[PDB]
Amino acid sequence: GWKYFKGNFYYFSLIPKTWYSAEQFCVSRNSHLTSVTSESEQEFLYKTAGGLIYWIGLTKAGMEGDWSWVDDTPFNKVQSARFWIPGEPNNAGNNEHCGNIKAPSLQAWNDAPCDKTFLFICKRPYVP
Ligand SMILES: CC(=O)N[C@H]1[C@H](O[C@H]2[C@@H](O)[C@@H](CO)O[C@@H](O[C@H]3[C@H](O)[C@@H](O)[C@H](O)O[C@@H]3CO)[C@@H]2O)O[C@H](CO)[C@@H](O)[C@@H]1O
Ligand SMILES: [Ca+2]
Repeated sequence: GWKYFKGNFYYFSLIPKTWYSAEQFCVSRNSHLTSVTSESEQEFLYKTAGGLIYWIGLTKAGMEGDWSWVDDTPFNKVQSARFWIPGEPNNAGNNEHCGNIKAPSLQAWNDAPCDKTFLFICKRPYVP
């Protein structure tokens, strides 16, 4: 049930997991929790999410708590600033070090506690 989009396959999970357990699942399937690197991809993901919440590859890295992509795509603070839900990231409770797609909109992302369970999206490149 992997969905194809611009050179990548995506797995929208049917079972919810914590952020890290999700990532481990993706890694077991030769993939990673999805990065988002274009408006086109953001649109594909939130539309396919159909109004439900899915973990994506967003997580904090380094001392400063800068956001990063688990698949090692460099995180672009400028190009991504538009992809957060208004008021996010807010580090609510000072325990929100992972990110998910939450709203069906270009402003889709929320930071939430990594230990919360949600559905999740894996991304795997097509390699011919
Ligand atoms: C953990 C998390 O996702 N926190 C984000 C926070 O989500 C909370 C928000 O959606 C409110 C809406 O009222 O609901 C919270 O869940 C509650 C259920 O709605 C309620 O039925 C149940 O009994 O209790 C739940 C816990 O109170 C939900 O966690 O939303 C903010 C933005 O507003 C984010 O910044 C947080 O990351
Ligand atoms: Ca938040």
